Amino acid sequence: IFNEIEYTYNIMNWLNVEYLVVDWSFTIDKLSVSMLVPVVTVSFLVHLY
Amino acid sequence: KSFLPHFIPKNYSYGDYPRLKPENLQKRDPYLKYDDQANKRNFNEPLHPQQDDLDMWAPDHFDFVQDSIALKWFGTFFGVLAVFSSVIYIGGLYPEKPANPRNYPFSGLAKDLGASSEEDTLLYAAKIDKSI
Amino acid sequence: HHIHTPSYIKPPTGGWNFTPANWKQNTVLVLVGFTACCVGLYKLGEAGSYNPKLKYKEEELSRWNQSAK
Amino acid sequence: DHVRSPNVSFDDIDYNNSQDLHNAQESLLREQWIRVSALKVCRKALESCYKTSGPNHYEDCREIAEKYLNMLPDHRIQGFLGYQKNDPSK
Amino acid sequence: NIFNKWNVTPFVWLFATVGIFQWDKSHRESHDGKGILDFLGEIKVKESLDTYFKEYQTKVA
Amino acid sequence: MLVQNLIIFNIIGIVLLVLLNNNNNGILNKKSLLTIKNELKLKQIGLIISIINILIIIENWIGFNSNYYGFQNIERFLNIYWGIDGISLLLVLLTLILGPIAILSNWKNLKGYYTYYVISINMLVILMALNFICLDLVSFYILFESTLAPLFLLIGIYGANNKNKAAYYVLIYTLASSLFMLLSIVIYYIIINSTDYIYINNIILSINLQSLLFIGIIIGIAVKTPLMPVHTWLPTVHSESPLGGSILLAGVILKLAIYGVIRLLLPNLSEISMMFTPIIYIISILTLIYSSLITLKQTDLKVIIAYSSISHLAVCMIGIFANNLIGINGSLILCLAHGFVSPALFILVGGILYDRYHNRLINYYQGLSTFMPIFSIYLVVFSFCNTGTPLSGNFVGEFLSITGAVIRHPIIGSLTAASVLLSACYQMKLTNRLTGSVFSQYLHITNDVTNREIFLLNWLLIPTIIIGIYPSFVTNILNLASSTLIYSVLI
Amino acid sequence: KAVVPFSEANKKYVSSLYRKSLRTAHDWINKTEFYRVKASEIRSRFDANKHINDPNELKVIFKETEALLEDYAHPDPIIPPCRPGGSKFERNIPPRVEARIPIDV
Amino acid sequence: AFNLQLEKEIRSKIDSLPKLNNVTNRKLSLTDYLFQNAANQALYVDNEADLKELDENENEGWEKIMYVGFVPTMILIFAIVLFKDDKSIDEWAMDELLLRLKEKNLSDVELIDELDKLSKSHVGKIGASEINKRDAVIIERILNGEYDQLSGLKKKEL
Ligand SMILES: CCCCCCCCCCCCCCCCCC(=O)OC[C@H](COP(=O)(O)OCCN)OC(=O)CCCCCCCCCCCCCCCCC
Ligand SMILES: CCCCCCCCCCCC(=O)OC[C@H](COP(=O)(O)OCC[N+](C)(C)C)OC(=O)CCCCCCCCCCC
Ligand SMILES: CCCCCCCCCCCC(=O)OC[C@H](COP(=O)(O)OCC[N+](C)(C)C)OC(=O)CCCCCCCCCCC
Ligand SMILES: CCCCCCCCCCCC(=O)OC[C@H](COP(=O)(O)OCC[N+](C)(C)C)OC(=O)CCCCCCCCCCC
Repeated sequence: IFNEIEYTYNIMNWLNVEYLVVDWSFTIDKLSVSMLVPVVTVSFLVHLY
Repeated sequence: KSFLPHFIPKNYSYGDYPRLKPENLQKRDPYLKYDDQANKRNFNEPLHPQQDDLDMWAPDHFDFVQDSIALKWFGTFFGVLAVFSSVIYIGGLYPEKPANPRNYPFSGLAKDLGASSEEDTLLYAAKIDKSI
Repeated sequence: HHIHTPSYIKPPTGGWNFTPANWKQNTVLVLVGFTACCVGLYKLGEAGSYNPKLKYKEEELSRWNQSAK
Repeated sequence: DHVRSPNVSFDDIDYNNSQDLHNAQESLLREQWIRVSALKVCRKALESCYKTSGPNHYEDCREIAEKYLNMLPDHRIQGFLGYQKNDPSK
Repeated sequence: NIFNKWNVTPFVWLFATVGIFQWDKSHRESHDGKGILDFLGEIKVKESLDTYFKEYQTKVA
Repeated sequence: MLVQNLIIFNIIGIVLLVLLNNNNNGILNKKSLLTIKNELKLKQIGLIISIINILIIIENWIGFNSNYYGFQNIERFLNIYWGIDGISLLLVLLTLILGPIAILSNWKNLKGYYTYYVISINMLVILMALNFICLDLVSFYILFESTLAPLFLLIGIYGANNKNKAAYYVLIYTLASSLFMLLSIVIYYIIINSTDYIYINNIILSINLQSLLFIGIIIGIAVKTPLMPVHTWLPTVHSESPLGGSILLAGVILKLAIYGVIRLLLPNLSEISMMFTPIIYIISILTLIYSSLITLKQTDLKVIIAYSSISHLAVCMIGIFANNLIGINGSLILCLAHGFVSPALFILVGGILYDRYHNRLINYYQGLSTFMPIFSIYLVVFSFCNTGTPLSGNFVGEFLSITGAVIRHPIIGSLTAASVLLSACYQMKLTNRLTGSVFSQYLHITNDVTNREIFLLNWLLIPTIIIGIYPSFVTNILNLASSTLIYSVLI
Repeated sequence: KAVVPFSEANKKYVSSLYRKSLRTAHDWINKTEFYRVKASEIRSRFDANKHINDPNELKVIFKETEALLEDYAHPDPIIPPCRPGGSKFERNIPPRVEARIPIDV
Repeated sequence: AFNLQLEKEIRSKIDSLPKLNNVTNRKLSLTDYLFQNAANQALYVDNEADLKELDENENEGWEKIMYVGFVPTMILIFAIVLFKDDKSIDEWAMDELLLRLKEKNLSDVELIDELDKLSKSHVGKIGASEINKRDAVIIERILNGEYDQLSGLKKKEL
């Protein structure tokens, strides 16, 4: 959010049917990390609760 | 009151299979004793031909009001909002804009909205700021 | 109280307040596994990840748009 | 090893020679798989630009986006039965 | 027994598969990119397969 | 090598088993050693042959080249030319793998005559395995119809209460229709003077004569992959056949009809396949929607899985008739994924429950997750795979088949997406009922899944999730083979 | 059927109509002070017609009393959590006690 | 180890207690099923069948086969799909697309510089990936011009 950096781990290929190519790729942009704060934070306290 | 769900037949004759009025097993008294307390059924009780639609596994049946009365209340409630939305639209009671819609420089940012040349422009242009 | 029938019903998640006698020993064997894998997952994450905003400089893109033209 | 495609056309051979006809079908299949490979490369160029440009993605990625949407309908596998069994000239 | 007959078996497959994959990745560097199963045989090439096809089509005709 | 080793060894095995069992018949009563432990030695020799059959094909899988277009491993045996291409290789692999599993499923749940059962199972598997590797319509038909003789006897001898009705159904439904496929095969032999695949792929016929041959062949296919309205044989036969007969009749026999499209309709009748594809979609979409709704009102446990088989096969036919690589690859992966999930359910429904309580009525089973937890984990796990959960191999097959359907026909082909919702209706209702509420008051607590029945489940689930996570194993073989099936001229 | 006043079975019917009446009042009225006031009245309405020696006069009230409850029935009655219909009914039922009969599959 | 008298011990131990419905060192060979004569095989039937008579789904005769014969077959199948040198058609088409760049652009020094320094392992991931490799020239060259002869195979037009 503050340092304008992005992360992308691409495990391997999933579908490779001619032009349709899909990877097991995981990225964390501003929006992906804007949603990982509400999700993981609350869920941790829910498990603690 | 106590009405049975839709599509349950009034009559059936499947040869020698016994005839018996349909009973909505979901509405049996939950306190009475049963051989199968979860299904509220006693052993060796006969089943209706469509008993699969009249037991605890079938979709829940709600009999608080008649299925027609529910439509009237349901449609009326959205019907009430329809007139509230219609009158404003018919009357035009919603307020006018207090300022001109936002304009943009550089030919409405035509190039910056995915345009190549000046012939298309209006295809990709935003609100043009003609008043620089 | 009531009977869990624990002689035979042995699901992977125990069942009805199950706790083995040697639970303290096994947890340290498990707490290692969580630690062994979390450390292992950190290595792969650093080695196999990248920043998708710095792989190609804008000087290289500017040639691509013109070449396709 | 890397086998070379047998560059051969349906318009120069006799289908009675089922050995040559096989190459005309195999040559028309291999060229099409190149176009998809060419297409997947072009799409990769589009993805870098959009990620790198951000707001300017509409400008810095203009002709790539134009070209990709042009090659898409025809850069796909179509088989050889269409062209083997039909005569465009007629 | 945490190390009983059932718990261990996935890890035997899990660790073994990782080892052989790393083994095979190495084996390609020292054997010109050819895989760990190169000993079992060789891929059929077009030149060998085309002779069979031509005799098959000739007899058919 | 292949077919020659595949027939000669199996014939030798069949002769060996017959010699051992029938030696003591004679004039005197016999209490020999081979009868001890329920013919256990003779069942073992039958189980080994199933494993060895897999080793024969792998000897030839190594030589397979994924970058060569055309049939490989071509050989002539019994004046018939055989061979393998990309599509045929994988289906052969599925057929032989279900060999050991079909035999293992019936290890100790037949009243007797295990040697006859073991011989028939290995015989049906070989006949179906050989059906993917012939290279003419006549030899395709010979192997396509020879499986009736053991299957009709097997279902009649070893069947359930209605085995006579089931036997009279598979024999007549699959013969009175496949005889219509014989007529179109004969007409190919009259005008062209040959039924070889390659020779007939290069010929174009008049668009009137294309419509006749297509109607004849698709009649024989619409019964094997049961399309409404001629599906009535499959639910009946499944509910009455032996458990091993259900694994083959669902695992393989249905997929012989999708392979029937690949050889007999798309290459040689390409022009008329385009015309019928709108009609094929109408029949298959109505098969998809009606079969899903009919399943919601069924009571027999083993029938309910039978109709779930029909809904998936309708989707497979939808994809294969899509004229793109996405639909064709998706349809074939779904056939492979359905080839493991479908047999697994019959083991859960007609092989684990039915071997303990001997009743297939749904009303007796509920709350099974209390005293049978290991059963309910697999029933839950296989319920999701059967409904295209994204991590399984069925989702890859269904998503691509739906994607290919929309590509071919955006308007009506979009209705294939109803497969995602409807498959979760009849299936999850069945699972939610079985493993919900209190344990049933009509059943009695017994053993959970035995070690053998776990082995069957684990090795039908393991291939399913590999194809789901990494389907490129199947795709790398299919791509060059499936690209020869597409008919389109773009100018 | 017929209604026989002062018979044991007829009294229990009137007892049942009383639990329907007061619980329904309890369902709508959520303050005790307001509830006792209305609950007192219902008993007075129940005890004013205590003395009846006629069959047919009594059956009309039974017809009327059912109608009074049906129209005034709450659309969300209060239920104890562990009683049937409650929030915790059937939760965590202890498993059945029975011997496992092994089968040689 | 048929051990004919070992049956007679089972015979005598049972005979002493004829009452019915009221051990480990027994293990045959392949010889006893076929070579042995009927009379010695005749007694073995009674001992084995009725030993169970005086009675957990283990040792059913299959685990020795499936775990030794079937499971390694799957590993062999799983191995082949993992470490086989089968080149798929599309993976071939990626190498062929680049091999034409070399043949069609031999005058371009910079382009061949990137192809030369490239390793044969990273051919399948051209573009954005974890590998620290430069391919801007490779991607740029393909964008500017086409390198297929699909029209070259079609000598007939409308
Ligand atoms: C009861 C069920 C029991 C069975 C359950 C099975 C679950 C096991 C999960 C794994 C399933 C099998 C997938 C792994 C085997 C296939 C690996 C593979 O194909 O890697 C290919 C990949 C790219 O191929 P290439 O670069 O050309 O070189 C490879 C040469 N073989 O080469 C690579 O570099 C990839 C290296 C490996 C990367 C990590 C693989 C981890 C796989 C698990 C995570 C899958 C992705 C995450 C999914 C979780 C949900 C998001
Ligand atoms: C992304 C993929 C994630 C996969 C990770 C799996 C973790 C969950 C494992 C649960 C095992 C277990 O224990 O389930 C079994 C539990 C155990 O009950 P218990 O609480 O031990 O009590 C034991 C006493 N009972 C059983 C009387 C309560 O009972 C059941 O039969 C519940 C019904 C089946 C549950 C199926 C869940 C499967 C997970 C979903 C697979 C896609
Ligand atoms: C440390 C971090 C990683 C931990 C991962 C777990 C490793 C241990 C696994 C072995 C446990 C085991 O096999 O048991 C787990 C269970 C029980 O079966 P069982 O053990 O035979 O039951 C004993 C039976 N008796 C009494 C006869 C001996 O298996 C299963 O039914 C697995 C069902 C599938 C689970 C969900 C798979 C869905 C795939 C989703 C992801 C791809
Ligand atoms: C790959 C193709 C090869 C060709 C095979 C031809 C079959 C002839 C076998 C005769 C052996 C025999 O009569 O033996 C009988 C054997 C085994 O009987 P059992 O249980 O041991 O004895 C039982 C009596 N007891 C236990 C008291 C001793 O059962 C079989 O016949 C099974 C296979 C044939 C069934 C279907 C025949 C259909 C033929 C048409 C197919 C298109």
